[PDB]
This record gives sequence, C-alpha cells and structure tokens, in this order.
Amino acid sequence: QPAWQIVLWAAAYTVIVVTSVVGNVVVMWIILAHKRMRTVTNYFLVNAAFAEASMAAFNTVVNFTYAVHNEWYYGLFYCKFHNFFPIAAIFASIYSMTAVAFDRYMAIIHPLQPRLSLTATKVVICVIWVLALLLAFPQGYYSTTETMPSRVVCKIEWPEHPNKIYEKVYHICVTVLIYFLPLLVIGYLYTVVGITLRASGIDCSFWNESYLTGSRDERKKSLLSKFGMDEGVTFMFIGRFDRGQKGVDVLLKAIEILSSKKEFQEMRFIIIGKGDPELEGWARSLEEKHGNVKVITEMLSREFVRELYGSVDFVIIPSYFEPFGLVALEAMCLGAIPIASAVGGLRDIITNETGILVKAGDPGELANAILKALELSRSDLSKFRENCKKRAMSFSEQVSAARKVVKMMIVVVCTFAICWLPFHIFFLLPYINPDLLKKFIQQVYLAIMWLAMSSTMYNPIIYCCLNDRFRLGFKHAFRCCPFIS
Ligand SMILES: Cc1ccccc1-c1cc(N2CCN(C)CC2)ncc1N(C)C(=O)C(C)(C)c1cc(C(F)(F)F)cc(C(F)(F)F)c1
Repeated sequence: QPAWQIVLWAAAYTVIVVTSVVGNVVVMWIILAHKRMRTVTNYFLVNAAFAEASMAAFNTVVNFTYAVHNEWYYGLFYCKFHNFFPIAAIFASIYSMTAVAFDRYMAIIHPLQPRLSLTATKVVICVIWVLALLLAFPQGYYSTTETMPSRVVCKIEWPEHPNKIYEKVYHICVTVLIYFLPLLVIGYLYTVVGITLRASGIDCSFWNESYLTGSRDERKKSLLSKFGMDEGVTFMFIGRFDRGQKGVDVLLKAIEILSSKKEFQEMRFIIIGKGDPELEGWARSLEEKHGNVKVITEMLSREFVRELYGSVDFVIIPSYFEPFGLVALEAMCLGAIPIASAVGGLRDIITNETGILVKAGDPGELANAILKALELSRSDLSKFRENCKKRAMSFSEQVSAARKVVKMMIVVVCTFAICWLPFHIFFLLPYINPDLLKKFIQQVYLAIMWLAMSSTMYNPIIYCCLNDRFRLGFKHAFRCCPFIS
C-alpha cells in the first residue's frame, strides 16, 4: 500500500481524535458547568461523552498504527488496555443512552411512576461502569505480548479449549450486549414514545380560533339556521358509527333518555359520521322524530369541521377506546368545551376545569353530563372556553418539545447503529463464511474501523444541530472565533 494512502488514513483518524475530544469535552463543560443543565438525562449524556472521548483519546492512534504496521511496540499494559477499554467504553456509552431512553419512556408512558433522582442516576452510572469493566475484564486478563514466532504481537491468549469455544461465546455475548440487545430495547422504547407523541400532535396553524370570524354566538346562530334549527345549547359528535369503539350508540341511548325530559327542548344535536347501518338508521329515525337533532353522513372538509368546533357549545366524545384523543385537542383549541369518556388520552388531556368527563359505556351518566352542560350554559362560559384553549395549547407545547428531544436521541441511536454495523459484520463474517482472501481487506478494514471509531465524534455535533441549549453552549465555548457574537 502506497505511503500517500497511509498519510491520508492517518489524517482521517486524526480528525476523529481531535473532533471527538474537543466536542465531548465541550459537551461535558456545557452540562457540568451550567446548573440548569444538570438533569438525569444530561448526566447520562455526560457519562457517554466521557466514555467516547476517552476511547478516542486513548485507543484510536494505536489501533490505526497497529492496523497499518502489524508489530506491537507499545508494551504489555497498553496491550491489555488496547483489548480491554473499547468494550468497557462502548458498553458504558450505549447503556447510558439506554438509560436516557428508559427515562423518557417513563416520563411519557407512565408519568405517575417515580423516576430516578440525580443521586440515583449517579449510582446507576457507577453500576454501568462496574458491569462494563467486568465484561471487558477477560480480554484484558488474557491479552499478552509475544513473538509469533519471531515478531512481537499483542494477542488475546484464551485458555486452549474445544476449538476456541470460550472466545466464540465471549465474542457473541459481547456483540449482543453492546449492539443487538441495547438497540432492540432502545428501538422498542422510542417506537412507543415516538408514536405516542406524534399521535398526540395537532397542527395549531390550522386548528386555531383566530381563523374564525365574528362572535361565537353569531356563528352558532348562523350554523343552526343553516341546519334549520332554532337557537339553543348545541352538542356535536363526530366519529365512526360502530359498537364498542367510538360510542355513538351510547350517545343515541343518551338522546333517547333525554328526549322525555323538558330540558330536551333547549338542546340541539349534530351527529356526524357513518358506519354500521343499524346505527345510521337509528340516528336518522332520531333525526326525523325530533326537530332539534341533525345527522350528517356525508364526508366534511376539515374547514367545515373547524367551523363547527368554533360554533357549537360542546363536543361529545363517548369513546370506549381512545388512546390519544387528538379530537379533544381539536375541539378545545376552537373553544368547544369537551364532554368525553374518561379513557386513555381523553382522561389525560381533559381536566375538571377544562371539560366534563364520564364513565365509558354508560348512557345515563352521559345524559346527566349533558344536563350538567345545559345548567352551565345558563351562565357565561367564556372562562371555561379560555381554560379549554389554554390547556390544549400548553399540552401541545409540551408534545412538540418532547418530540424534538426524542428526535435528537433517535438520531443518536441510529448513528451508533450505522457506525457499528459494518464492524460487527466484519468480525462475525468468519463464522458465517470464513473467507477474509485479501481482496483489498486491509483497505476495507481501515474503512470499517474508521467508521466505528468515528462514532465517538458525532454526538456533540448532533446536540449542536438539534438542541438550542447545546448550540448556545457551543457558541459560548467558541465565542473567540469570528462567527459568534
Ligand atoms: C471481542 C469482540 C467484541 C465485539 C466485537 C468484536 C470483537 C472481536 C472478535 C475477534 N474474534 C472472533 C471473530 N474471528 C475473527 C476470530 C477472532 N477478534 C477481535 C475482536 N476485536 C475487534 C476486539 O477484541 C477489540 C480490539 C478489543 C475491540 C473491540 C471493540 C468493540 F467494542 F466493538 F467490542 C471496538 C474496538 C475498536 F473500536 F477500538 F477498534 C476494538
């Protein structure tokens, strides 16, 4: 191999070393030196930054030179460290990222359950390092320098056994512990969290009362006149007509219960949806029997639905099953006060001060909640509507912020997975097809090892790109340079 290629490879590995050391040291300064940054998540990130900066500072140069010149000149202790540290460092790093993913999963999926205190996170960090050092110990213990037979090499001398079963089992278990298992765990955690956050998202640039015109009373009166009705307290339902799911059968039973009451004269109902023909026929018979009931089975534009949310008094959401409840957020953003089953995301979003909640599947409690809404309508409802809108906005703000942090950690984990896949494939291939034929293998090995080692420099760059606080910290760290002011 020509020397100019060696100089280029040496420059590339040097870029890894300097980028990883500078970026991870600045990350540790950004977290440790600023009291607002001292959180559970940032403590695990500091631990990962320490492990990655250490592996880059203390392994990369000799890994390169030994790959290029296959004689070991660096002593016995460094031979042990060379085979010991990378395993412990990658273990500590990836399990710190796994702890971060678990902390986010707990905060979003089980908010009531206690999470780690800061001292508990320091204990977990020490435990992670103890397990990492114990896992890496055998490689350190069996490493030795020896002529093979005439020139010195650093080699792991495993106890001779049944066709090297001990090294094979150890290599497989390490590859599982530092790659496949943590990736599967983090992938489960962030799949559940990312789906939950995206399904709890709403477009506030559309579902927004600012795009309606006039007073709410003029809008409601114009809407009821468009449906041919006299003014009254207006309840709206929108959803599929089915049994055991979206609850239109519960609402129809509740309307039948209310129809004998005198208060029924003051109510108006708009039932929007399609589905089970029996439920459609039941709704149409209620629509013909009663002049204060209207049914819409045709599909509606989201603009017309936004107009409805901004005009009706209440939106009834009698779901048996509602994991995320974006429909509650749409109603509350437009000032419609929700009347909903206390299940799932509805129970999470709506509060006593921002809506009326009922037991799912109970037409009588839904009818009583509708009568309660009618009692409330005699008074001004402006404050109630303001509370609904404020709750929907603040819930949406938290969702977007969590989505940004989760997107950053997903980019972190995907980058780790990409950087280490070729490395583990290169070392697992002999078991599958033992033909590592040169075929430019040293160039392939230098490239694969460069990608693997470069994994240690990306996280500070990812933090600077995808997190405002880390970008501000990097600006503060590099203020001297003629860019930042
Ligand atoms: C034991 C092991 C675990 C995981 C992946 C590969 C192996 C492995 C297996 C075999 N075997 C089995 C297959 N067959 C070829 C016979 C010999 N030989 C050499 C291996 N390696 C590369 C190492 O031990 C050392 C130098 C300690 C190392 C590990 C990592 C790690 F963190 F990824 F683990 C990262 C780095 C660094 F990035 F710094 F370069 C260096």
